[PDB]
Amino acid sequence: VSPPPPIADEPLTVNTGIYLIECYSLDDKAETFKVNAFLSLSWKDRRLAFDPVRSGVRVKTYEPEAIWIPEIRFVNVENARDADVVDISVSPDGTVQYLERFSARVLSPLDFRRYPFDSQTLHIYLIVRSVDTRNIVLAVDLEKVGKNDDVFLTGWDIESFTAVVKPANFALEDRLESKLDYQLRISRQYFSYIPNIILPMLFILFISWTAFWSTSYEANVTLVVSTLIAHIAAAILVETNLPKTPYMTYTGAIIFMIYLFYFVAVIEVTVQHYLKVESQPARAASITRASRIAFPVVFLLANIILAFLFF
Amino acid sequence: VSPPPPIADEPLTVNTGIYLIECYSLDDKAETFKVNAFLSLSWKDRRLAFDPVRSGVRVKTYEPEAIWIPEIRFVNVENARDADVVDISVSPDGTVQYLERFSARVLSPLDFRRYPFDSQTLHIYLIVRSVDTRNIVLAVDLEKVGKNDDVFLTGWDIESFTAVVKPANFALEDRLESKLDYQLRISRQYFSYIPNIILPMLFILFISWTAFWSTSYEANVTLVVSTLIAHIAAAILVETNLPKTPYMTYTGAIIFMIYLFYFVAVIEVTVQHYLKVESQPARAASITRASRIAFPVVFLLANIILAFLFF
Amino acid sequence: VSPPPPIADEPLTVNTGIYLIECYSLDDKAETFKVNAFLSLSWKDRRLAFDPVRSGVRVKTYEPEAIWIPEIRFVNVENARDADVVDISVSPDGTVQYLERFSARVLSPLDFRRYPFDSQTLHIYLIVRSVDTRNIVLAVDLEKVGKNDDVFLTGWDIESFTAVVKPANFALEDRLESKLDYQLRISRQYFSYIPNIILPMLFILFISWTAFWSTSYEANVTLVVSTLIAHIAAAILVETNLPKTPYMTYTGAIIFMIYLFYFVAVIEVTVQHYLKVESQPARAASITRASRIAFPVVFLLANIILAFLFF
Amino acid sequence: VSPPPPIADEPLTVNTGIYLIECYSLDDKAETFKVNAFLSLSWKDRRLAFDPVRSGVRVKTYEPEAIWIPEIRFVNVENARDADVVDISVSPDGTVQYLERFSARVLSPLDFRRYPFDSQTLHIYLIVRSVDTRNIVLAVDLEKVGKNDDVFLTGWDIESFTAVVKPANFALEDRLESKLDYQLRISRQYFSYIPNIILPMLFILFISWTAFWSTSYEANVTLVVSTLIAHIAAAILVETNLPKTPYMTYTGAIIFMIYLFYFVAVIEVTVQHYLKVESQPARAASITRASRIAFPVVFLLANIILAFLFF
Amino acid sequence: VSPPPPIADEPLTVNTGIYLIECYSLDDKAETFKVNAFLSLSWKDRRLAFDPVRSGVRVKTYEPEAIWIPEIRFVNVENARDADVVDISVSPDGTVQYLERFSARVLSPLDFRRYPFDSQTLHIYLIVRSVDTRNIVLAVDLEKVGKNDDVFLTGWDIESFTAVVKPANFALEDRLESKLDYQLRISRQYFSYIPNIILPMLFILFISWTAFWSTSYEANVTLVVSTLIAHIAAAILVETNLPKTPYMTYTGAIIFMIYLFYFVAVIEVTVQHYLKVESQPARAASITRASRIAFPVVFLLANIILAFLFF
Ligand SMILES: CC(C)c1cccc(C(C)C)c1O
Ligand SMILES: CC(C)c1cccc(C(C)C)c1O
Ligand SMILES: CC(C)c1cccc(C(C)C)c1O
Ligand SMILES: CC(C)c1cccc(C(C)C)c1O
Ligand SMILES: CC(C)c1cccc(C(C)C)c1O
Ligand SMILES: [Cl-]
Ligand SMILES: [Cl-]
Ligand SMILES: [Cl-]
Ligand SMILES: [Cl-]
Ligand SMILES: [Cl-]
Ligand code: NA
Ligand code: NA
Ligand code: NA
Ligand code: NA
Ligand code: NA
Ligand code: NA
Ligand code: NA
Repeated sequence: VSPPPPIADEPLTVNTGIYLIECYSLDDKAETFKVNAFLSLSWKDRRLAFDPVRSGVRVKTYEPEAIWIPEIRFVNVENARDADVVDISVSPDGTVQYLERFSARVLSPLDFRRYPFDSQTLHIYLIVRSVDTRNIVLAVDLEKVGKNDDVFLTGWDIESFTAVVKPANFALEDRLESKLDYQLRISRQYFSYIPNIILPMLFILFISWTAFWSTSYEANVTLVVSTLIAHIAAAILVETNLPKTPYMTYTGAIIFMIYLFYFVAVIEVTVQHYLKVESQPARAASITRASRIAFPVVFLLANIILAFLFF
Repeated sequence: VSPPPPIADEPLTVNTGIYLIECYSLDDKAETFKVNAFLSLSWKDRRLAFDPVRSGVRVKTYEPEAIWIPEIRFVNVENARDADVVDISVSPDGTVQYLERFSARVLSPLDFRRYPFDSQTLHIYLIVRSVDTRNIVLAVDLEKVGKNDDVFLTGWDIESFTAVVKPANFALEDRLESKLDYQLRISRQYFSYIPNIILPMLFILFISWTAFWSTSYEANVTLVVSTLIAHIAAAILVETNLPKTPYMTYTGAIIFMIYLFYFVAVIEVTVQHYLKVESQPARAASITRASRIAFPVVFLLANIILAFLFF
Repeated sequence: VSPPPPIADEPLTVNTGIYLIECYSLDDKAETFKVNAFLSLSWKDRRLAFDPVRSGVRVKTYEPEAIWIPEIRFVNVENARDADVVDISVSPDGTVQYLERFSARVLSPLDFRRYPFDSQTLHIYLIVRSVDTRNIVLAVDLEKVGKNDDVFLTGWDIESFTAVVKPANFALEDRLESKLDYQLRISRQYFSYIPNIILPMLFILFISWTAFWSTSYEANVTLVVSTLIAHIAAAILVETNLPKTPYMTYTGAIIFMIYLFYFVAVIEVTVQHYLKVESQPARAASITRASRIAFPVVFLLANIILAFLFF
Repeated sequence: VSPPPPIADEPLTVNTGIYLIECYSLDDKAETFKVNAFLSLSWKDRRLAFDPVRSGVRVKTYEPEAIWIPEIRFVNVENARDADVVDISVSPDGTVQYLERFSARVLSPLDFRRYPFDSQTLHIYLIVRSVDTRNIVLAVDLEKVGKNDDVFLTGWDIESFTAVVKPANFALEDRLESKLDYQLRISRQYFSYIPNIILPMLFILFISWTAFWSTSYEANVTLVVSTLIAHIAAAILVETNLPKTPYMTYTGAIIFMIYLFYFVAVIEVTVQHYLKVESQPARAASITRASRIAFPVVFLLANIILAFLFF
Repeated sequence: VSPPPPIADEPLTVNTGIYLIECYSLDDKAETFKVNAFLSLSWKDRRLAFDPVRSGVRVKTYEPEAIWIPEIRFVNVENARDADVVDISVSPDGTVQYLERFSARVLSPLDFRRYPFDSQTLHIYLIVRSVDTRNIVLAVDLEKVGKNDDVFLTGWDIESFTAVVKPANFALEDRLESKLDYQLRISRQYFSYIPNIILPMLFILFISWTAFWSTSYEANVTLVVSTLIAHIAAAILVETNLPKTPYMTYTGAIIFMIYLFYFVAVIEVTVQHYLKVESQPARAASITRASRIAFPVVFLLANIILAFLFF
């Protein structure tokens, strides 16, 4: 079966629509998500047109094998989608109405710059390659773009699922290729990050600053070193659930900054002890007393600067 | 093939049933479970009618390809079910009795609010989409809904497997959809959490409170810090076997609360030492003596408050 | 093709056999194992009978598609087996001899009560569903049940592979089902657990008891706490390679008991120090001296009691 | 269908091209990467030639089954490529223009010698085996070799995707094989390694060197031992994300060198204490004072030597 | 299609050959490896013989479906191989020359006794089952057994790939089976284990022995305990990348031995302190002085004994 011939020299408009049934497995490291949805396609094939009076039927149903069907592919998929044709309906004028249900692992990159307070725009790119006979062009039927209310992405809030109505038409290997951009806007559920990593990470840091109320070098060493080991554990746990970014992230910045605070506390603890042994604890006292205000004030201001730069 | 034609204007009732053979792999992080079960379907196709006098047989057998079979799909599956048609039997009136055995990764969300003392209601949604010729409607044959006695879901107790007999009939992309809700009620076996996670977590917390019977700042720092690190390990181990919830969980609350208890013990240990050095151990003694009763009493009451809020 | 018709009203006996080629991947958490084996089936279809003098041939070979073959399934498999028909041979009387080679992920539960000194009975359940024409019943041909000598299950000793000759015949969805139980008896190779997990766990416990020969509260705190953190690592390592059991296991008991020993040592270390500070080291000495005998004696007796209860 | 016959006994030149759609999953340990791309093939089959004036058509489209298609196979793939024929076009002369879209897990080794400041050359090898009728030879059509702008490999910069135009023709099992080398040049984005692994690893090393300003053996033991445990965690974290190389890597060197610095600091801390106890702290002072300059200077020079050897 | 009939009563000799293309993923815990290779088969079928004069052709090419092809299987594979027939050529005398390219997960056990200085012999077993018509026997065509030069097994050196020319002919389920043994000899690249696991493990042990030059019980406890924890981390990192063996391994022995050295050092540290407190440091001094020579000497001799027993 060949593509429907043009009346004049017009391209064949294939109207598309994606209706999300299930959205799942959003992998941050892999920058992938899984989607189970309906794909609807509609085009006019005049060869399939009929008289409802003569045929007695208002709609004719066909098996895929029986008629010409446009080769639609997804651009950003790991492997080609698992599809099951649900229905093919031909109206009397020849307007084919194709519907299939598919599942695909979509590969769409994420911007971790504001993590875990980030929002994302996931993309699903539909594509058709023109044939020799005639050029195929994609269109969006907004009445057939959606998601069911129950669609739930674990750990994310689904804001919108819309399509960019104007396709990106371009040459690829001397043939036209009509590309459509379906956008799924999601925003991260940061609630858990607060009681789970943020607050515990801050408490173990504040526990380290109790060394500013102690003269016991042995206890201070223990305090600042032990908490630094706890911070290493947090920093490992955080970074292992994120991909290696060529840009600095908000969480990355915070984690790095905290390492400097530990390093500078070790230096303070060291200086204080050196002076006490040198029989000059008056200098050590003034240094320690300053640190009690300095460390929190600088930490607080540095965070204000950081949050400001990132948001 | 086309769907069986209506005698009058009635929809085609497809009677369904699911009989669970093996229900396994319930993944808490993924909020998915695997199921291997029988799917039974029964509908009338008068076209298939026969005389057993002429045909010789009292029941006719068919290959799926040979007759019209309703396109039944699962709503909440990762990928389309792996099915194997077990049997297709047509009685003289044209009543079809279809049976297949399938396997599926069902994606049904869990409520972790009372974890590990939570119960769940897993869902398996059956759906049929109406055709142009006639409307298809799902029904439940309760004689064909069940589970074998041996069905075991590791670390869960299977309470019931029932179906919500009245289907959810609704429009979707200008066609009728008949949706059935199969409910598998399970409850978590929390036994292991007690000797494994709970009691060890409580002993290492009580071990830290022995610092209320010591004056050695160096030993107290060691005690409270070391046990804090043990609790960091605990919390990570617990937290990595749960998904990131936008709501606070019972275990999450307990774990968070325990972090405050360590932070407040570090403060007590710090205050006690400061006073000892300040040559006023009478204040330090009274503060420490209070802490011995305070810490357990407050911990016990806080837990009573927490358990109350969550159950 | 319909099933072979009965001479009288007898059921069709399908003789079965499983000959294990490879046994691998016994996952303890998942309570699954992978199997690669031959499945042999034999039944009499008189329609296929021939004269060996007239046909010249002793045996006729058929393609599966050509003749009626009973739909045999495995009950306890994750997904349906990957089979390849090796041979179909028909004798003059009409005795069909079918042979296929298959692979499957069997889901058979384990009893962790005596782990790592446990033995298991893995099950492979064969099942046939009766048809409307006639009832199919399974049988065991013991001459076709076995395993090759080289079958090796890593970290397990294969004792026997036998079949329970009497099938479990029962009604399921108003049709007869004939179920056969194939039992693979294995016993765990516990050797490695001794130099790997057991002895190191016991040494780090005995290391903590050296605090009974020390008066240094700071050194005892260090000793008992450090060894406790090592035990936490041991316990996590052990329990992450086991599923969550609703029953107490031998290893689980030992691990929990050891936790108590650390808690009670912390108490001893605390009491000894309190008394030393209270200027009464005579009581502290007698308490410590007792602990030196008490701790090992109690540990040894508690283990005798435990081993007795579990074996 | 047999291969096209030669006019004069020349080999059949199959012109090839690979246009990368998506690059993903570069696994360093596995030395594998995944690709989704277009594969274009073009050859002359005179049997397929037609008249364009008489036939009215300038191009004829065929189903793969209809014509002879050269068996093109990737050398370095885990399993054979998933492919979907996009189009087959025949020009009047009989020039076939085949296009398929495929996915493959390519196995191309990496050189970890300069990690994480390394660049790589990934390979995709195309191969054709000659037939008895005639020899098939591969060629590169540079106008059909490329990648889309959006191709992104997470944590890697894509430099170029080119082909080595001259095929490696050789005998294999008494038949000619024509092999083509497609090269994808990538370079690691090392940015993240600096705030994440490098700077933290250097700070915990510098923290250990504060023991050169302390006389407290107990505090020095704590300092050097604790920071050493931190380095063990770092080194384990780094080494588990790399394969076992028979050559020394840049990071491997750095990590190993750092272990010696900790061993030599333990020795210094030990010597200093021995002398202090031996009532000769003048020697201990001079040894410690030297170490303060020695340790950083030697560390800095050793790194200059190392970086020089590796780059 | 039936098997070729015998001229006399001779068995049908199927000549085989395996030429390795890519050898990857050798999993130590699983005792498996992946292989991608050519499988060549050749047998005489006189029914296929032809006159090269009357046919004009010197070789006839067939589709698998067209002719009889022996059912060749691999014994030790997880699931049946993924094959693609490359070519089927019939010479005038009727000699079929079949060639396919396949991929398989071969399950061949490893001997970890000398790990990481071990060598292995991986096996690939080819098998054919005899039919009632005639008994099929495998043979090795040494000209068709090999590997390409580029075959690389990450972290292993490929020594040889040979076949044991004499097949193991035996009865299995009342039919003969002809089994061939293909042996791939590999040896582990132990280089990395030295800077990575061995030297760091030895240095953290030597760091513990500095407690023989200290009188500070608190510092010795810290030293011997901290290092013991580092050895636990090592011992896990090692053992988790190895399967549970019923035999003692070289690395297992070394690791176990080192645990005794830590236990005995804790005992020494304990005894030394007890005596110091007992106001008899002359005994403590002589015990400590002995330990300084004893510990390394015994460690060195124990290793010589161990290496001797294992190599
Ligand atoms: C589960 C949660 C509270 C948690 C446990 C342990 C450690 C950390 C980091 C913050 C150090 C953490 O996120
Ligand atoms: C997760 C479970 C197996 C576990 C093991 C050992 C100790 C703990 C405490 C410290 C939380 C624990 O939670
Ligand atoms: C490899 C082996 C000796 C090992 C190392 C570290 C800890 C454990 C036990 C204590 C769980 C262990 O099994
Ligand atoms: C360097 C090494 C010790 C390390 C520990 C913990 C966390 C990180 C990053 C996230 C800072 C890290 O790379
Ligand atoms: C002691 C040994 C098992 C070990 C510990 C930490 C780091 C490494 C390498 C990466 C140096 C290592 O293999
Ligand atoms: Cl697609
Ligand atoms: Cl489906
Ligand atoms: Cl099955
Ligand atoms: Cl391929
Ligand atoms: Cl096979
Ligand atoms: Na079509
Ligand atoms: Na059908
Ligand atoms: Na300490
Ligand atoms: Na059949
Ligand atoms: Na073809
Ligand atoms: Na084809
Ligand atoms: Na064949």
